[PDB]
Parts: sequence; structure tokens; C-alpha cells
Amino acid sequence: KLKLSNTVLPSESMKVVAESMGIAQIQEETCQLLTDEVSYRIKEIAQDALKFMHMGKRQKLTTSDIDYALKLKNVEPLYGFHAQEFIPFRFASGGGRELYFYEEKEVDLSDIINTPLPRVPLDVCLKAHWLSIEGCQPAIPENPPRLKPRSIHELSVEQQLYYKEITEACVGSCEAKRAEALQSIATDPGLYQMLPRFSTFISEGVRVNVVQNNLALLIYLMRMVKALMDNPTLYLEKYVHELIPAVMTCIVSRQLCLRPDVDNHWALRDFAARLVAQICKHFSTTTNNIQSRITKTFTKSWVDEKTPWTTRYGSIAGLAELGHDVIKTLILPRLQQEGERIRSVLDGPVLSNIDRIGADHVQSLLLKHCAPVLAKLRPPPDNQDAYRAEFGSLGPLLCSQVVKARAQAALQ
Amino acid sequence: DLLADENFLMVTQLHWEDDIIWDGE
Amino acid sequence: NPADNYHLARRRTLQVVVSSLLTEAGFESAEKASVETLTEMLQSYISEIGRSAKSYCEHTARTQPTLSDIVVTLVEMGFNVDTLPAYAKRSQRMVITAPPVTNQPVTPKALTAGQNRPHPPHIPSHFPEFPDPHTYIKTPTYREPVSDYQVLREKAASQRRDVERALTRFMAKTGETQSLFKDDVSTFPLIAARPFTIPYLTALLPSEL
Repeated sequence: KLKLSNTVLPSESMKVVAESMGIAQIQEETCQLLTDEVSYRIKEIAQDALKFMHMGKRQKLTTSDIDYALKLKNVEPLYGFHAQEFIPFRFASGGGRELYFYEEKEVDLSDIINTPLPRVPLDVCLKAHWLSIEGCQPAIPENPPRLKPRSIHELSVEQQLYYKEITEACVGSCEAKRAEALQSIATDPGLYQMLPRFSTFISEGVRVNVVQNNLALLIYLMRMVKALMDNPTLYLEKYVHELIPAVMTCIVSRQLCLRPDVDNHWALRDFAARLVAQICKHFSTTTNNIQSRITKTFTKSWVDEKTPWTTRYGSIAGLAELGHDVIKTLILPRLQQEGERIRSVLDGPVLSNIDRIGADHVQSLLLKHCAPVLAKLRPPPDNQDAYRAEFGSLGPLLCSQVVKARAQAALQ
Repeated sequence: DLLADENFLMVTQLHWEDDIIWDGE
Repeated sequence: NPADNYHLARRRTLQVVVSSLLTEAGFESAEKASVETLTEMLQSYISEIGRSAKSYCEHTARTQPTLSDIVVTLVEMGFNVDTLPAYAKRSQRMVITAPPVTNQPVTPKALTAGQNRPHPPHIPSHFPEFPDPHTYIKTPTYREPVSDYQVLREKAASQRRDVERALTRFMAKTGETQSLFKDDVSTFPLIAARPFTIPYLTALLPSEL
């Protein structure tokens, strides 16, 4: 079965061209005579431009194929103009005209000068790799993808040794070892079918690593989670039910080790955990299961009375990094409670506990989020004392942060 | 549509919130 | 993006050159189709002194063109070359800086690895090394076997003792029981002695034979 037809250009476009040139009162047989001649020349060239596509080993007819197909038929590749003498440009392609259907048809002559020129890409280089090693294709990134018998483990001993080396490097005794092992996790194509043992090693580790709050052990495991996520080959949402309660525990947990000093890292432990938490709510998303579940746990962590302030700071960070609208709709009705908590830490003399440090970190983070939440939905008018209607927390310093954001927008 | 593979992935079928360790001891 | 950029960087510089010459003339704000027309005549003009001055030098058995090959190339395009020293010394002229190059950031990171299996003698040393000792090859492993006579004797002994203790406690709990101590059924329960009607049959006869 082949219902191949012969499609020509419409004749009602050929009369428009003729009467816009000075040739009026053309017959229909005169006009049909134009549109079978030019529709043959388009068919003659597109069949001849397909020879250059095949010879150049491409599957896409580029714009230069018609320039050589025209030159082959002794017609000048010039499209915009036609030179009768032909001596200024002799069969020289000018690359066509960059024109559109939805164009503006008028530009300002200094708009084209002030725009930055595009980057000239890298020159052609010759890299070698291996498609086949004695018959087997390697999984390198240059490649696409009655007694019952004694059973064998589903991992090879080179794979099991690889797992042992990667896990003993990812506990961060040496930093270069970690970084390679993290890149190895980030781009090994054959790291599926080992992924249950990695997920179990992560999950089990954090739970027996928060019994004593060992921050490095945790910072290395969170970097291992981040290296597991950006690998494009492996299928992760079968294992995310073990991954997510591990990161929530890094963010919402108390620190058994020295309260101050590494709290700076603790904020980053909660910074790395809140980053990977909102990356996990960005991926793996179905209706009303993952993002809303962690949002509900974060909100009941917040509205809980008389929290641990480490848990409070971590949950505050976690709800803070959830995007544009989430702070637009959630952090709004709660400023008074935040201020009251800050006032209590301030009044009670107790300084040797971690409450004061937790309070300062929470207030700074909340104030930065409130700044753009404001820069985003209102003009920057009355930035001096109008914020005193919102208990006067960040006030003029919040206004200065909004001004810095406006300066960054101007730079953009 | 309730036989879709996702319904059976254990993120959508497990109360994994209970695992998060809060103030453990 | 990059393949478009390869052609576009060199076309967009040509368009900026055209816009600058138009501004020098007196035009501010030109029509859009009139700019892509004039920058198409500009690219076709550089490509025509490229093809014709190469043809005039290679006709004279040379490979790179001198000045005498371009002043005959421009004559054959009707240029009147003598007016060009006056055009170059304008006071109104601009300078469009060349398109930015990604070659300056040519190489972010280069490194080597070890544990790659050796090359077979039909592959010389200058070909790339064989990858990880796990990328392409696999061999099976087994579970750790406990062939130790001490722990096997201990396992068989403790399992026999535990099953006979479980059996005797179950049979003493579900029947008549005696006790060495007063009211002692939980600890040391004795199965009660029942008399047989013919006791030599259960005494003298072997049971495993």
C-alpha cells in the first residue's frame, strides 16, 4: 500500500506574487503554469539536497545542503538577492537569511550591537575509548547503557570488592579518595544491582551513627546520598523509602556531640540535608505522597510547643528551602511566634546551653527568607519603619537585603 | 490504574515517617 | 546549542559589523529583513574573495595568496581598490571585538587510573588502557563454609541437647508429672512412672535395628 501524491504550491499564492509585481489580470491556466514549474524545482533540489545529507553522514537536512544543491544545478545559492552580472558574488553562499514568521520586522540598530556575542565552541579533538573488550561491551560513560544447589551471591567478587573499596573510601579517611569514590558513585553505569546494598549501608549507618552524633560520618553519608541521586543510569524511587527518613533524621535531630563550634557544620549538615530533601521532592513526585508528607511533618515539627532548638532550627531550614510559593503561603502567619521564642531566649540568662545559638541561627534564616518573600511581591516603598507592623524583626536591615537583591537583579 | 507499578513502590505504601529518629535514646 | 553557536557566533559578529556600518552611515533603527539581507551579502562577499583569490594564486602554482592576487581578485569584482586607503582612515569607524571563544576554557580536568587489566600483545601500549577491574568482567562467589570439627561437634551436641530438653518438658507438661521438690512443675518436671502390663517387652527388646 502506497498512496503517494504530487503536492504542489498553491496557485492562490502565485497570483498574489504576480499582482504585487505589476503583472495584473493573469488567467488561471497561466497561474497554474507557474506553480507546477516551481514546485518541480523545489522537488528537484530537495531530492538533490538529500544527496549531500547522505554524503555528509547526517540524518538532518541542514541549511547548507540546499546551498550546495543549488550550486550543483548552476543556480546561485543567494536567496535574498539576485545579481544579474553575477560578478560581485559568483556561486557564493551567504548562509541564508535569519528570518522568522513570528518576528518583529523592525529592530533598533543599537540593540544588535549591545547584545553579547555567542561563545565559539571547542575545536574538534580525537579521543579514543573501547567499544568491546574481547567481545564484551564495557560500562564506561562513552558507552550507552536431595540437597538444593549451593547458591551464589548476585554480585561478582570484582563487584563486591568494588563495593568494599567505595564504602571504605566514602567514610572519608582521605579526601581525594572520598572525592573519587563520590564521582565513581555519580557516574558508574553498572551501579544498579548493587544499589540495595548501598541504600542499606546508608540507612543503617545514619541510624547507628546518630546514637553518638558523629558529624563527619553523617556529612560523608549525605554526600554519598547526593552522589547517588545525580547518577542518571540507576532507578532510585524503589529505594527512596529508605533514603528519605535518613535525611529527615539529619535535619530534625538533636546533636549528641559538643553543642557549639561544629553547629556551623551542623547548619551545613542541615543545609546539605535540606538541599537533598527538596531535590527528592522535586523528583519522584506522584499525587499527594512524598512532598505533602514531608511538608506535613515539617509543619507539625514547627507548630509543636517547646521543641528542641536543634530540631527547631533544622525543621525551619527544611521548610525554608522548599521553593517560591511554599514560603509565600506557610511562613506568613507565624512571625509573632518566632519573635516570642527569640524574646524568651534573650530574657533567660542561661547562656551555657545551646538555646541562644539555635535562636540566633533560626532568626537569621527566617529574616533572609522574609526579605525576598517581600522583595518578590511588593514595591520597595517605605523600607524604614513599615516592617514594624511585622514586629520589627529585620526592619531596615531586611530593607538593605531587599536592596542588595534588587542590585543583583539589575546586574542580571 | 491501581495496578500501575508506582502504587506498589514502598515509598507510597509504607509509613516511613515512623523511622525518622527524633531525640533518640 | 553548540553547533548552532559554531555558525551563529560567526554570523552574529557579521550582523554587529553590519549594524555598526549602518550607524556610521546615519541609520538608527533599521528594518529586520534589511539587516539579514545585508549581512548575507557580507558573508557572501568574504566567501567570494576566499574562493577567487585562492583560485588566482593556485592558477600561478602557489598555495597562499599575496597582495597581487587580491588586487586582481577585487578588480574582477569591480571594486576600484585605490579608494580603500581613504576608507581605512575614517574618524567615524568602530571596532567590533571578536566572538568569545570556549577554547580558552579548553580543558577542565584530566587524570589517570590504576588496576586496569594488562594489554594483550595484539594491542600496543599507545591505545587506551583497559578500564576498571569491574566494568566488563564477572566471576561468582560463595558463602563462607564452616568446616571445623570443633564447632560442628558443638552444634550437633547443643541441638541434640535442646531438642531432647524440649521433648521431655513437653511430655512432662502434658501428662502426669512427679517432682523432686514440693510443687515443682516449672523447674525439673519428671514424667510420672507408669506401670506396664508386660515389662520385659519394653525393657529387653531393641528399638533401633
